[PDB]
Parts: sequence; structure tokens; C-alpha cells
Amino acid sequence: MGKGKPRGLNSARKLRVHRRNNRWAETTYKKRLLGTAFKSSPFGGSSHAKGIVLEKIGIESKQPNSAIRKCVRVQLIKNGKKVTAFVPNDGCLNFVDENDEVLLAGFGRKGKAKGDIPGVRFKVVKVSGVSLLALWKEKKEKPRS
Amino acid sequence: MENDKGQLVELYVPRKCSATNRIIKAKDHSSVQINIAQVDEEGRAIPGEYVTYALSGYIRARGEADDSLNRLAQQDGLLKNVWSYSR
Amino acid sequence: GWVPVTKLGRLVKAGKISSIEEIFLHSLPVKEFQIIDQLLPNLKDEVMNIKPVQKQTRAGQRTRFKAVVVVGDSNGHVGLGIKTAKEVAGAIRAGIIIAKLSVIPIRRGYWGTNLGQPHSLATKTSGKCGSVSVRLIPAPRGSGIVASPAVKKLMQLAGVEDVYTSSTGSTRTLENTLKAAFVAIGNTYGFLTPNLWEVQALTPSPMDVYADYATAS
Amino acid sequence: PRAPRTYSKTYSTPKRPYESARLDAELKLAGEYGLKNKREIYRISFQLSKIRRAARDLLTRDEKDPKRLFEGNALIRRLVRIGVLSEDKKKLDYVLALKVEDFLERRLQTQVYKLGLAKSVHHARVLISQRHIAVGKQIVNIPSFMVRLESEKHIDFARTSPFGGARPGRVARKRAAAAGGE
RNA sequence: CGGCACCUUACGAGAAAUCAAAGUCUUUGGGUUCUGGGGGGAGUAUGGUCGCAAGGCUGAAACUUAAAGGAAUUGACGGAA
RNA sequence: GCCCAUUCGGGUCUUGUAAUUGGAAUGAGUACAAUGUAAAUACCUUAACGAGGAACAACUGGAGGGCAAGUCUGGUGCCAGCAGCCGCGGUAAUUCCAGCUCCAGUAGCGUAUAUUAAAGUUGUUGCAGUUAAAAAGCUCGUAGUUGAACUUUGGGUCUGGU
Ligand SMILES: [Mg+2]
Ligand SMILES: [Mg+2]
Ligand SMILES: [Mg+2]
Ligand SMILES: [Mg+2]
Ligand SMILES: [Mg+2]
Ligand SMILES: [Mg+2]
Ligand SMILES: [Mg+2]
Ligand SMILES: [Mg+2]
Ligand SMILES: [Mg+2]
Ligand SMILES: [Mg+2]
Ligand SMILES: [Mg+2]
Ligand SMILES: [Mg+2]
Ligand SMILES: [Mg+2]
Ligand SMILES: [Mg+2]
Repeated sequence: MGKGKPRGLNSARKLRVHRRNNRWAETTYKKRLLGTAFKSSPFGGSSHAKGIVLEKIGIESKQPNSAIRKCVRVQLIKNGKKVTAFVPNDGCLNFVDENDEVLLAGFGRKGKAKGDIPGVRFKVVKVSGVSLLALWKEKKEKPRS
Repeated sequence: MENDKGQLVELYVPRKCSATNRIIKAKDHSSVQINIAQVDEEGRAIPGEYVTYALSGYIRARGEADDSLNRLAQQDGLLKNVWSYSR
Repeated sequence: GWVPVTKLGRLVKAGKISSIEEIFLHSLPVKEFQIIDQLLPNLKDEVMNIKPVQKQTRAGQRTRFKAVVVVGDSNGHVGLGIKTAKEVAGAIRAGIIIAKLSVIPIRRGYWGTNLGQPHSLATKTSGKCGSVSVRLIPAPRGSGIVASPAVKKLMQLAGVEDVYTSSTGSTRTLENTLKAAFVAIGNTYGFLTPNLWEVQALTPSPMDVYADYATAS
Repeated sequence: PRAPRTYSKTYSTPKRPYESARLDAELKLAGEYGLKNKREIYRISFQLSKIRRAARDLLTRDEKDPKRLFEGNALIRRLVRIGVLSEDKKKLDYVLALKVEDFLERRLQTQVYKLGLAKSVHHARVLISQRHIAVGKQIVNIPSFMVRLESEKHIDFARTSPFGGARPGRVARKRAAAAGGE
């Protein structure tokens, strides 16, 4: 068996073409090419996005572990799209409140779900210009209302 | 193998098969030393003197081994009429 | 509490086989374990991992423990021993014994130029077990044991000081990987070089020579 | 617009974090040659690593032929000057295996302690930090100085400051003042 | 000499069933075409094109999910023997 | 470590712990000066003051595995939460929330997204296609890619080097 690919000394262009063709099966590559992040993906293919807290929503978790996961329905400012952001640590949701500006981040999985929280893709990071972790700690205090 | 100026490094310097040349490994459990006693005139097999042959294991497994041995013997001068050059 | 079966064992006891080198040369089997110990006092025995392992039964399951052990020194000898028993310590012991029985030499060669003492492999050698191919490429000096942790450990045990690897297929089948590595190591002595073109004498074995001392009375 | 001032993120982390044995070894090394962090060790490794790479490259060409002959030789000379290489070993293939320990041993860290002066590694380091020790007659206060061997005999206590014995130094002065008052 | 075909060892292979090719591959390169890149969403949406149609060829993404598979081992089981 | 170990013990020699205490520096701070400088700052240089746990105070993350390090104590009791993944939670939590310990890195360390490595999981080097995804149902066939062996081999005679 010569094994598929042409092993000729002048078979280079063909090989290149083949490689290119193959490239469209690789998912990451495809994404990079087509601008799926730029055309979809609530964020603009960005790390973060500021968004308005439309409402506090407890979401029921996937399976095995059973609980309500204190998420927030956020409306992204730049695009106008509506997403659901999980809110970390104990309480935290109280701190976040309602109708606040909220700086979101990706959850970890380059999109996709994060473990058990179904239909949820984002960590709330900052609420109206602080930081959720900090608030939880009480190392830093909130700037009043 | 030979460091600096001789000083033979690497022990266990292996038995190489008589038929194949093929190195006989440390755990070549199949490979064999045949000892053929040295002949003398009118009976007599001369105690403590042999033509020693090593056979690798691969050959034995194949069954091409006996023939090889015979050939070797012929080459040496332990046989006549047995192993022909052409078949 | 010694007492040997095996002609070879008897010979060893007597004290006419000096080192394991002779044994290796005459590819003599070592079904008994103590012989190896006698020969080589510097056997470092290191347990690599222990899988729990379960046959399924009409009621419950049969938990046993596949203990993998690597044995060595820094001379150029290694042993790989696998056993699966229910008592863990016992299993480990068994594995160790197996490794000892195996113990196999390694041709340690030169990186490039002779200069000092050799502590890499001679040739690009590779092994295989299931879907693990461990390929050991000889390193330069000081460049270390570039390998998967288990593999590295094995190399250390052997007395290979510097080496490159390329472990491919499912390396996380740890035992399998180890086996592959062992195979590769073995293949070192077996790969013919131009150093060994020259013809050897074929020495008589200890089993032939010291035949009266071996065997029972 | 002048020109980019160049730098190197010189001193590089290992590829796994928690190889336990490795960590232990590092710790031991630190203990031996009183380092503040693993960072120093990493730096040392990088330094040595580069050298090793260079050696390898040289080998990959024919010794007798030119670049290999010359550049390699130069490197060897440099190493000798530094005092990591021995005088028995000047054959390039010896550099190939230098080891980090050796490198550590050449520091003004240890070349204080090795020559007495301090008493106990850490103490020496402290002394170096606190504006004592002049390798020439110019006050080194970097622990990771790397002594030149050619200027290792010249390592003294500082011309100025105590221990060298120019001025007694602050606490002593205070004590004297107190005595006077009394 | 030719196509529609068993046994052992495999040193050759192979994840193994097995394979005299599914061998001469980490000791990696005889010459070529074509196809595949976790599972689903989906042979769908869309556009093309081909058709009398039914359908065909061509062929997505969003979104979703930690398994989907393969081979076998021991079990358990079977209105199998 | 031990001169000796009829029991001790001196402790002749070397190390670690105590809000003991004591002498010796220190520059981080400040500050005449002088340096710098276009003028200044800041640096380097100096006088003078400035360290003893109350400071002249190191944070970040983690402490089941992957993966270095707690089967510690309470608070909780499918909750609230952690958890990249595996997963932990249902009155015995080493995974949640606090103290102590402890680890890792250290004036840095975390998180997010990209991206490179790892990925021989894009493969020319270097993958797979009997069954795991994968051989067009079959043959024909232009481009392309490739394509059997054969023409000057061998010997001498000097002559430069390394
Ligand atoms: Mg559940
Ligand atoms: Mg001063
Ligand atoms: Mg898919
Ligand atoms: Mg902390
Ligand atoms: Mg935590
Ligand atoms: Mg905790
Ligand atoms: Mg651990
Ligand atoms: Mg508890
Ligand atoms: Mg890549
Ligand atoms: Mg693949
Ligand atoms: Mg298929
Ligand atoms: Mg088909
Ligand atoms: Mg079809
Ligand atoms: Mg031709």
C-alpha cells in the first residue's frame, strides 16, 4: 500500500489542496475561519461583556447534584442579546440585586455549559463596578446603592 | 563499546547464531547450543573437545533450523552426502 | 532457608557462576528467584501502580490487585513484574519476584563520541504492547530522561542517565506502557551493530562445564 | 522612536508544576545554597540549558571544522573563567553535563561562605545584601553574582563599613553614646 | 501456469475477533484515487443542481452533550439447544 | 555525637526552641549638602534620624483525586454552596462556610477569552478507512500524479595536499 496521499516529487499542490479540504473537518479551525464568534456567540468573540441585570432567576441543576443555581438573566449592552449568567459563591445574587450593570465573563469551556448548570455560559464578575469575589470576602466594600 | 582507549565497556557480549548471524538475546528461550564431540580414528569421540554451534530461536520456530545445522556441519566437515549446495 | 531446585540454581549456590552476565550469555532460564538476588545485591524495587481489578460474580465481585513493579540498580539491568492477587502486600511481593526473575541487561551506548562512560541507549530502539509503542531515542549528555513518569523511573532503575522517548498510542494503560518500554530495552541487545560484526568463539556454558556440581547426588 | 530596548523573559518555569520528587530536589538545592525562591533555581537551569543547547548544536557539526572549533572553544573558555568548568575538563562534551549545583556553587552567595567570612550561607547572603563584601574594591550586593575564580582570592570584606573595620556601625555608635551619657 | 477456497506458529499484524494478508510501519517513504476527524443536532436548514414525481447528488450552522462507540472478560439473563 | 554506658551524670563537643536579653549593621523611609539637569525631579554619594513583634507587618490562591498539601475541629445536612473534569451535599461532609495548621508561587498570584505546545486529535516528516468515523455499488476516463531495464566501465603512471 502506497497509503492514499501522493508521494510524487511534483505532487505538492494537490497535497496542499487536500490538506486545506481536511482543515474544514477540524472544528476550531472552522470557527476561526467563518467568524462564528464574530457573527454569533453573544459576546463579540471577546473575553468579557458588560450587561444589564434584567432579573434574578434560580435555575434547576442538571442531575446527580440537585439544586437551584441562582443565575441572572442579563442583556448584553453592545449587541443587545439576552443571556443567562451564573453567580458564584454564597449569596452573591443578593449583592448583584436587579437592574444593575454587570460585567460578565465566559464560564470556562470556550462557550458550552459549565458542568451541571443547564443553558448557562457566564460568570458574573463585577456588579456595578466592584467584583463579586471581593464583595463575598468583604476585603473591599460596595459603593453604597 | 570501546571507551577512550580500549577499555571494553558493555559486557554480555552476545552469542551470535551459527546459521543466521542474528544475535541470541539474554531471554531467547528457544535458542540452543548444540555440542558435537570431536571425532578420532576407529571409534573415539575425544572427551572434552567439541564443535559448538549456536542456533537462534527464530530458525527453530520456522523449522528451517535442522537443515541449517546440517549445512553448517557439512561446511565444517562433520558430514558427507547430506546437505547439497543446490536443491 | 535456601535450598535450590534447577541445576543453574545449584551452580549459583556452589559459587561457580560469578555474575548474571554469564547467564545472559548462555540465555539460561531463572525460574528460581534467589539466584538473581545472590548475583545482584543492589536491586531497587519500586512499585509503579496497583489497579484494583474485579471479576463479576452471581453475588458481588472478586477484588484483586494488579500490582506493577519495576526493579533495577544503576548497572544496566531492569526487571518488570506484574502480578494480581487479593492480599496487596503479597501481590506486591509476587510482582517483585517476577521482576527479579525477568531481570534483563541493557546495552548502554554513546550519545556521540566515546569520551566518558556510557549512560544513554546505543541505537534508536522501540517496543510494543497492545496500543503502546514506546520509542527510546538516544540522548546527548546531561539532557536527562525525557519521558513519561513511569518510563523515566524505569530508565533511572536501568541506569540509563540520558534518553529521549516518544510514547505513542494509549500511554495511560500504564502497565502496557511499562511492558512496551521493557521490550524496547530488551531490543537494545539484539540490534546488531558494526561493533559486533566480529566473530565470537562460542564459549562452553557453566551448565555443560560444571555439570557434576549441578544436579542432585 | 529611538529603538526597542530588548529584553528576555529569561528564567523559565518547568513544564509540569507538581512533580513531587523534582520539587523536593529543588527545595534541597535551595537549602544547600540559601535561595529566596525556586525562581533562582529556574534561572540557573535556563542558563545551563542554553549552554547545553549550544553544545548540542556544536556537536551536530564536525569538530575540526570551523564554527564548531571556534565558538565552542570560546564557550569553554568562558565557562572556565566563570569557574564552573574544571581545568581537567575543556572538551565541550564535558560542558554538555555541567549541572545546576555547580553553577550555584560559583555564586558570590557561596564564595563568601566557602571562604569563611560569614558563617552559615544565609548569614553570608544577608551580609552581601547589607552593603558589605567588595569583590574588587567595589561593593557587590547581588547574591547571584557568579564569582570569576580569577577574582575569588580578591573577595574581601568592604573597604568601608564594619567587619573590614573602617567604621563600627550604628548600634555600636548608639551604645558608645549611652556609655558616654552614663 | 490460473479464479469464485484449510492448519500451525507467528518472528510479520492487529485493541481483539482474528489475518498468509488486515504482513514487509516509530527499523516510520513501491505507485495512485478516493474517503474520515467526539457524539448528536443532520443527511436536516438553506441554496445549487438533477428529476414526471417519489427522491437523488451536493451539503451548514446555531445549539447541545461527557461520553457515542468498538472489541472482548466475567457474570446475570433468554417463551435458545 | 558520646570519655565511660557498677543506675545516674558531667554535656568536656555540636544543633534547634523562649513576649528572654545584649551587643554589631541595614535601607525602605526622611533629610542638610554635593551630584544630576536646559531647569528640575529620580538615580548613584553622603551627614543627621531612623526596628524588636504593637512592627519600618506579604499577598494570592489551594489543602479527596487529576496535582504539591488536613480522614483536624464546628457550622451545614440535596441546602448554601465548591467543582475546568472527576465530582462532593441527603445528620459521621478531609470537596461548602470559619480558626489552626499546612501546601504552592512569591511582589507577585488568580480568573476570562484567544492562541502555541501537548495534538501522530490535520499526519510532508507522521494518522486512520474488515468491524471504532472512514473504500465512491461498479467499470470507463481528460487533467493531474507517477512509470521497467540499456549507452564510459574498469586498470596503470606520476603528482599537490591533511
Ligand atoms: Mg443525585
Ligand atoms: Mg554605607
Ligand atoms: Mg461531528
Ligand atoms: Mg491563605
Ligand atoms: Mg477553597
Ligand atoms: Mg477548607
Ligand atoms: Mg496528594
Ligand atoms: Mg466535618
Ligand atoms: Mg494544533
Ligand atoms: Mg486519528
Ligand atoms: Mg465504517
Ligand atoms: Mg460502502
Ligand atoms: Mg451508497
Ligand atoms: Mg528508468
